[PDB]
Amino acid sequence: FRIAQDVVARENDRRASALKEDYEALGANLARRGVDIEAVTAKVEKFFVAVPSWGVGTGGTRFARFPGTGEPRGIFDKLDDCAVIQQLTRATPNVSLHIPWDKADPKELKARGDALGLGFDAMNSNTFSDAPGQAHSYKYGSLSHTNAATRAQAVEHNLECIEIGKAIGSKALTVWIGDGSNFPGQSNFTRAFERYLSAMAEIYKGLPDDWKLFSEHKMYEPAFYSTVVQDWGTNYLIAQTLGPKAQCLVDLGHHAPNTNIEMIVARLIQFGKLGGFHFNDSKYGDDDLDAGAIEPYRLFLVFNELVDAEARGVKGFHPAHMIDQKHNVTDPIESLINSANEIRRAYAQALLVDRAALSGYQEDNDALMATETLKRAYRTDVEPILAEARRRTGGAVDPVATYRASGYRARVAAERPASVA
Amino acid sequence: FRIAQDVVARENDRRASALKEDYEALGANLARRGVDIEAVTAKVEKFFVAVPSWGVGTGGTRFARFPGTGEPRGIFDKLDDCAVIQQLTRATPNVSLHIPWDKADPKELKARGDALGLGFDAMNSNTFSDAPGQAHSYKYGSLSHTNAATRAQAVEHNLECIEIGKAIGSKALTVWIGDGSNFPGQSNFTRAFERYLSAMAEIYKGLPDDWKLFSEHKMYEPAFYSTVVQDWGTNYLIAQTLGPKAQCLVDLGHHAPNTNIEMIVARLIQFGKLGGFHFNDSKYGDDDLDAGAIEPYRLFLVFNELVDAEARGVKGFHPAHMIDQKHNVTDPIESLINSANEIRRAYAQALLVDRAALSGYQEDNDALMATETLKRAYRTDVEPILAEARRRTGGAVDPVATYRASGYRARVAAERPASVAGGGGI
Amino acid sequence: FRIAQDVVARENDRRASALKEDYEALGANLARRGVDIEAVTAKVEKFFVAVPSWGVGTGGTRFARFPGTGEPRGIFDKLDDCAVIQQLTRATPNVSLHIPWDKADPKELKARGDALGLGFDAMNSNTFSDAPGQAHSYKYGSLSHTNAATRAQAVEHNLECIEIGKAIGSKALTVWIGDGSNFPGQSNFTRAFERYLSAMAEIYKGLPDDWKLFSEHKMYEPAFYSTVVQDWGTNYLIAQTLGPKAQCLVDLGHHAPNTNIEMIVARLIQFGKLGGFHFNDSKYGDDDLDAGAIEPYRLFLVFNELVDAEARGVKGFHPAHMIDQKHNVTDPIESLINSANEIRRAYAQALLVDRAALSGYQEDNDALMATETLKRAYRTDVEPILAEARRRTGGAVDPVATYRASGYRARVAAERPA
Amino acid sequence: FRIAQDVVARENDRRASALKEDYEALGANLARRGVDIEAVTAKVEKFFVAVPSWGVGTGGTRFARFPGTGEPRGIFDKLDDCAVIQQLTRATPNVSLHIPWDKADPKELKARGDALGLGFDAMNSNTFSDAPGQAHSYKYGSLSHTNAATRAQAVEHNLECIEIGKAIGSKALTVWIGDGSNFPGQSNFTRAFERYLSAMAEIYKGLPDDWKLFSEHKMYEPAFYSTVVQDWGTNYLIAQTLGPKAQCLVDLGHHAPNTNIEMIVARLIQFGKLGGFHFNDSKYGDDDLDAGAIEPYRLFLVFNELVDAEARGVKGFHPAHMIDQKHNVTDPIESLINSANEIRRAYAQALLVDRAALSGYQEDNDALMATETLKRAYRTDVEPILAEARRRTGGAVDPVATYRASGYRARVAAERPASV
Ligand SMILES: O=C(CO)[C@H](O)[C@H](O)[C@H](O)CO
Ligand SMILES: O=C(CO)[C@H](O)[C@H](O)[C@H](O)CO
Ligand SMILES: O=C(CO)[C@H](O)[C@H](O)[C@H](O)CO
Ligand SMILES: O=C(CO)[C@H](O)[C@H](O)[C@H](O)CO
Ligand SMILES: [Mn+2]
Ligand SMILES: [Mn+2]
Ligand SMILES: [Mn+2]
Ligand SMILES: [Mn+2]
Ligand SMILES: [Mn+2]
Ligand SMILES: [Mn+2]
Ligand SMILES: [Mn+2]
Ligand SMILES: [Mn+2]
Repeated sequence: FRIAQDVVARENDRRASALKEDYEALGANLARRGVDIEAVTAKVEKFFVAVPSWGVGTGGTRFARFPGTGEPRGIFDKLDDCAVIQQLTRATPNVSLHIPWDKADPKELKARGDALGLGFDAMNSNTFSDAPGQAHSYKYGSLSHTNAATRAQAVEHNLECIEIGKAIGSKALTVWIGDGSNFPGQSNFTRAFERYLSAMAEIYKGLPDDWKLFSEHKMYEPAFYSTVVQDWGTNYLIAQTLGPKAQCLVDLGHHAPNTNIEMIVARLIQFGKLGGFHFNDSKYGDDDLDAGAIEPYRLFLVFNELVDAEARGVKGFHPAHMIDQKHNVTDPIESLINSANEIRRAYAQALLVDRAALSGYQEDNDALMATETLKRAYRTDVEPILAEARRRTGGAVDPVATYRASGYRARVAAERPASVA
Repeated sequence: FRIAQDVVARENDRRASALKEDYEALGANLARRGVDIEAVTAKVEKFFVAVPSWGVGTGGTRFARFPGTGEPRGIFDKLDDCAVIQQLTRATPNVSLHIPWDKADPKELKARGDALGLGFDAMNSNTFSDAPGQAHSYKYGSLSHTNAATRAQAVEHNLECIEIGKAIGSKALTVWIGDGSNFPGQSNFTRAFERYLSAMAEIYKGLPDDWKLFSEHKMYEPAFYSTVVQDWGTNYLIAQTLGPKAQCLVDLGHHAPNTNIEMIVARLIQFGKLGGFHFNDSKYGDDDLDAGAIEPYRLFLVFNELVDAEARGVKGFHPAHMIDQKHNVTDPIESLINSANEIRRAYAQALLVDRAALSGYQEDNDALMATETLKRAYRTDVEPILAEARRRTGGAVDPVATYRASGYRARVAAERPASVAGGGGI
Repeated sequence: FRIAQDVVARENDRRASALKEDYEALGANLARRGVDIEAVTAKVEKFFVAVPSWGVGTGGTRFARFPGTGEPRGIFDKLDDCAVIQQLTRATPNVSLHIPWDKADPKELKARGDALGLGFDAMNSNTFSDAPGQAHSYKYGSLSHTNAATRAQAVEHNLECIEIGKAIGSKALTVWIGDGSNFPGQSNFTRAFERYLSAMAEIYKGLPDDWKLFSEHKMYEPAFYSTVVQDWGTNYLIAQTLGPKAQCLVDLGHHAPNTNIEMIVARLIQFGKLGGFHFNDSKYGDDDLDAGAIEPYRLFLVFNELVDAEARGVKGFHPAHMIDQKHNVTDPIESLINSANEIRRAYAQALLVDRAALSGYQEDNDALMATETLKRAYRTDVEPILAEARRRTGGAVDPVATYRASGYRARVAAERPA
Repeated sequence: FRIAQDVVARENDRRASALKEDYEALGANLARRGVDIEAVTAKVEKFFVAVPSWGVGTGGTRFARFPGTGEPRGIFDKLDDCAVIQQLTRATPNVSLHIPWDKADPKELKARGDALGLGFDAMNSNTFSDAPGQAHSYKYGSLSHTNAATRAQAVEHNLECIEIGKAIGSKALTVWIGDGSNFPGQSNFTRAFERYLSAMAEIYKGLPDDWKLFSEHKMYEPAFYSTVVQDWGTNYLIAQTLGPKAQCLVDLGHHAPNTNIEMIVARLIQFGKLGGFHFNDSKYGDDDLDAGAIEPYRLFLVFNELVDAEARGVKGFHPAHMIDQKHNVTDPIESLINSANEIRRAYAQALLVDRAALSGYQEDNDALMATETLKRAYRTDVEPILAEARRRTGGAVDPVATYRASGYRARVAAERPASV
């Protein structure tokens, strides 16, 4: 136990009275609305979202990085920190690894994971930066590079990621690359995309029978004029071209200003290509902020589409849920804790939507009552449900408060050497 | 001839000397660059783009409409005005009709067109507004409306557009609808799209063997929260689902801020679904401004993708080019003239790109020289080519100047009723 | 009483038990948080926002207008419909008039208002469209038009709006114009702005000393290349140049994509030029949608700045609140009702913010707890407070439910055949 | 000379015949339009834009940095490379320094600049990153940080930048900070701005009589929710509050999507607060791409406002021009060369605008001819003018071509060891 059980117990007991009052009051309100609070809590306690290993350490911008104390030394330290998030929120049992950042003996990774009660989600390849000893640089691209030898090198890297994933329990590979151009004319749009498709076809051939291959689109950054996998349209073309094992991953902050993201989610689901999500929030670009910290309603609307899929009886729909955030001005552990909480919050609210009533309002084109039906769910403070879900599963009623009371950050700050070069 | 031939001749002779000097200088410059100016002019002379019948009348916004003098009374006046654009620019031989706005006897329409030297491009259906005597309102949608009878009415309307088109020589139907929602929850995104696909399938069944069905995406307006055919991704799904006769139409001002539109064009070409274009310019939303008046380089970049495809000869590839603009503060005829000119300008510059050099710089990842290779073409003032193309094909060296010298606007102002200012409405 | 009192009473009694349960539950929760629910309800009951006369009728786009049944046929019908919004929500006692759309005998307008329990907020001038008999067209502008006679005509129109307002109790003039250009070069940015400033100075000269002059910025539409009063920066320059009675009006949907609007609010307050607001919501452009229907948190953050101004001790700050929306696919009355409700919702939530705790986290740079402090207020379902506030002041526990139960729309549909 | 004169001469001679033909042809075309090409060349040769010391090295993103060969390490190597840009384009005689990146003995810096034929433009302070041994971190801000000692440290740093500038010939200090918040509530907008204004007032007090203080606004990045100096509105409030020595700096890529930037320029000019520019191009955010590589017309429209201000003799008009770009996938020197070229290109085209005709069309509300009047100027290929201006003043007819023929990159690659 990364966090002493007596601390979790003490903090839960300190807040037990208030939780009881709030949960029971909410339960009565929901009952009057025809909703069984117990049914909602039972589903919420089962909702999981993968934590990014790269989000456990402090992030930075192209301008600067301002590390905090106790920054993780490597993947093992990162797993230890992820274990804290899982213990307290009980919503993050799986971790997303990024290669080569987290490269290590697969057996050892698996051993540490099992010891901490953690599993592993989709693997993430990295051909948007150069590792030492590469025969070819990814400066001008990777899977879509004009040089065949460079593309082959990128393909082999992705295959290595699959090998590592197979050994640790992963069942998918997420491919996000920076491939694109910064100047008009620099790249032939079609040829670059064709090169990418050929390279991905090779990676696809290396997928086990029960694995999925996720391609992640992004409008811009690092490329500032054009990006090969720039949007969901191109992403759909990728998934459809590659095969049934290939699907699309939607990262919330990767869309053009004002884009209706929840519709994109609906479209991909309709055509069976919604592989998963990379949750985060943003206001300007790919800000990678704590989920729901900027636009909580949008997060709810995305989950409204996810829950509607279940309501429409979509078969074989098991999208992967993952947090993809960077924490530049907060304790990464605290931000991941509250972000996972916010994701469960939006999910819980989506479960509250009276879809029988909503369907009627949609049929009759009663736009006002239709939107009010979504709002009645969204306006509901489901914090008591999230807190109770944590209580019953060994978590903390107030995760961040318990984390702070444990003195964990100071502890690891004394065990981990800060970077000096 | 809408414009007296002696006026066209007089205004051309007045500018012939300067044109000769500019054309010969550009010719020498292009020769030093290994380019034969005659080959470029020959292609420019053959580049055509359709003009919208609804574009020759003054447009407006939801706040007001400020009509000018000599506004067209109906489709016959509109065709007469479009004839001026074609006579002077020689780049707009075909007109795009919108139903029911341009409803009229098909035989009479065909007759006026043939007499004016105009043909007809894609028909445009209208299920984004209610017409008098209409049984079902399109307030909450049309092809994707929840009410079966309303969807059926919309389908029948589109089939009627096909029938009118068949009678006048049209070979395509462009479908743009406002269908969408203004509030979260109002529409079920998936069910609405399913209804749309089913309705379009019925329209597709009524398409002649040599016809095309174009669906046009738009991010927003009139719907302000969600739109059924919101972007090119959804548009691709539509075209792929319907069949080989269904393709996507790209309207420049219908994309999210900062979208790389030229890439969308390339992607659609790659997958054989680029049906055509709706040219215009914009800075904020679907502004429908004169093509190239705001971002001329973007227009060139779009044409760079078109010419690349036209270069490696993607056989059969014949996208339907059309101007889709609204003119709220200028003489519509003058704006359409200069807009058509700007479209030919971008095309001409794209033709100047050294494709071999560009390919070399792309393969070598010489980003700077690759971009400079495009700029060397774009920086070239091709006006002499555009002017000479017009001069030798019956047009005017300086179209707007000749239009003004003819006094055409004052002429039609005296032949048509005066207009009154009003509220919103296109 | 547009809505029968027995209907209001009936529908309130039907929901009285549930409200009592929810209100008491919330009261207990707030007490544990050191907040007295009664103090919040008292303030919510006094928060008012003006309703736009041009918003009670169905709106439309440049593509089409789809009227519903019982459409108001003029300003008098519009006042009758506005009376319904006020009676049920008790949050919209004042109506904003637009001239010449609402031209009618000022004396009669006032008489109708008094009879309906409605007052009048800021007057709105219209030099973005042409009226019959107008000597000069506003096609190429109004207050900033290159033609002196056209500018003078626009100034005179604004002065006429002031005279109408003085007769009905209005104390402010809001000026929003479409002036701008659709093409580079069409206008000389500086000269057009100089003309605008000179014309506005003439309006200011004729502004009563008990009135305020509000200028409203807008990034684009109807002008699609440049707009004279395009943003808050230009707006500030205008207000500062004209004088102390001139201030800036912030319409939520009039900003560039991703703009931090709440910061603009804070800036104008700091420099004493925040005249008021035009509430609405949007996702793409100036969509004019129901307030809070798209981005409810943003609305809360705007109110967080308004409440902080009070907490900071800002003096002489009494911004004019107005709803500026168009309703194209809903019953205008229902939309205005729920929009007024949403505005009070955001206000109530802003009042729940623990200012002392927030200040502490801000000074200590505890970003996570600072943001969580705002969320603790925002996540609170204040509907019971809004409902009780309405019940206590003569309104309805569930406004739209009561509205539908009354059959008012069907009633006016029958009274206003089309 | 960084580039051998015989190479410059040789590469000019091999392109002289074509230039002669193009310049004479453009001269005739302009003559038919009532314009004296020599008059345009005279103005173009006097247009200068400062090159950023931090621009000659290869840039990167938060994801990675892919250095090229012969990367300049330190201000001395950087000045050597900036010297090449000036020698070949003759449009960048001054360099913008950034402290502490370019820290070096002032006397030595000035001596090096003088020897290379380079001057120094506005100094740039850096309180958006932490330097080793720093007592207080700028993680949560600098000039507007909540902690007094931190603000004091930031103020002192800026005063140090002024001292360095005074020693080398600079006459201005540009202040761009990342100060802001990533979460609603994290900062109190007003209090943060008050702190910023008070701190800047202290910096203002340290300005020599003939110095200017430039504040640079930016919508976002590094702050992703709010930024203290977020737009030109706040920037204007800053300048007006601080005093006559304080003006606003407009960086093209620092505005919200679809913003009409040229109007912002016009507004600042009208109120005498246009301190200067940071030229670059962009398509999505603050991309820092080569000027004019994405939207050349927008660049021309900005220059149209600059030339109009001059035409009407606007009082107090004298903006400082600077390039602020990052080069991630090109040779930095080549990009700066062509960027400086694009800036002079837009300027030259703006000079071609028939101001009398334009004024007439504006007064008569002839929108179509007004816009065509701008287009007639913009459509003109002024490359011959730019090239001839360079040829007559010691520069290269085709700068990048001469640069590549010189083998300069390979030369410094041999003199400067790469990481690998
Ligand atoms: O979102 C992404 C890049 O912006 C990808 O998912 C990356 O792999 C991830 O963020 C780590 O950099
Ligand atoms: O672009 C469109 C609507 O914005 C469609 O093409 C219309 O049919 C056309 O613009 C006429 O309104
Ligand atoms: O917002 C506005 C125009 O976009 C102004 O407030 C108008 O006067 C109002 O909306 C009525 O059109
Ligand atoms: O533009 C800026 C930051 O985005 C400032 O001018 C910086 O000081 C400059 O770019 C160096 O990073
Ligand atoms: Mn991601
Ligand atoms: Mn990302
Ligand atoms: Mn169109
Ligand atoms: Mn359109
Ligand atoms: Mn408004
Ligand atoms: Mn508005
Ligand atoms: Mn800058
Ligand atoms: Mn910058």
